Amino acid sequence: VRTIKVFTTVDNINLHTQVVDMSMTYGQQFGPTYLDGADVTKIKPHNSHEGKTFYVLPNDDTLRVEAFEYYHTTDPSFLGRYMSALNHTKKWKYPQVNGLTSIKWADNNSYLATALLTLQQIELKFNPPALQDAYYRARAGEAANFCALILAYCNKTVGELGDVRETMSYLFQHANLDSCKRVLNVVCKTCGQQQTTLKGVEAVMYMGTLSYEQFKKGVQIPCTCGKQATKYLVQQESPFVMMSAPPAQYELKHGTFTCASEYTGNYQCGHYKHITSKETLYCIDGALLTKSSEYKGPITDVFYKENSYTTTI
Ligand SMILES: [Cl-]
Ligand SMILES: [Zn+2]
Repeated sequence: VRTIKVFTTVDNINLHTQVVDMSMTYGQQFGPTYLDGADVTKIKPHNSHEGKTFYVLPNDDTLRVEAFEYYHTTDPSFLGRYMSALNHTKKWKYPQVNGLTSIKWADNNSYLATALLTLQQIELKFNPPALQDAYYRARAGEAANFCALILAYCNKTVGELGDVRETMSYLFQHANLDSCKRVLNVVCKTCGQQQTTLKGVEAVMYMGTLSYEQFKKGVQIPCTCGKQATKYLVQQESPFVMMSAPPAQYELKHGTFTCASEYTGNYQCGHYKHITSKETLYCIDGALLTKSSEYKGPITDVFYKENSYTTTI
């Protein structure tokens, strides 16, 4: 009977001393077992494993609490999905493009590249320590844990088509957006005026128009009575807003916005590019960089900087 000492963990901070029998698999001893994303469930302990840290599933009460405190989930499959993703994302390249961490194209990750690029241009603090820790490493160029977490939080596998608006929506649920406030006003000529106050995630996202200006002036929407009503922004308190719409030809003017997502293709299949406004317009497509004075393209998402807005109307 040969034994080695290893450490189990769910958070890669708190370690649990285990003595493993080298005659049985990790699976027979701990259940599903991963070594930096690699599934070692059906492998037997090698000598070179002595003193290494394995991720295991939260199989007792201490690990359930460690896992919850670090990731803010009790989804039974979360760590499996994280590990499975990490195994791929640690193989991706993360070049610095114009001082932002991007991702070299692989495994249909264009929506993640534009998400990662967007997150480095907006004021956002994550609540789950997993996201805080991984984001800090992502800003510095080691984005593999962050990208695998986005996949695990969003319940996406590597290779699956993602939507940038849906992805941002999940990440925003795990961000401190409690100070964010939006007041809308809906004028129908029959039904009269109706104010609505939105907080948190619903205060920074809108689907229907790409234009922050048009949202301030009013957009037409159908009222329950059947008339077109005008919905306009009365008050905005957020460090950013995100305007989203189905992809349409739209002209981005330098200095009028922070960054945007371009989508070419259809519902089922397509590609994202990222446009950022700096000294001029840069298009980032994974590792690729071009610039222009003006940009026209099928835009789906535009991010604007904000502090406080109050309507004059
Ligand atoms: Cl742990
Ligand atoms: Zn009405």
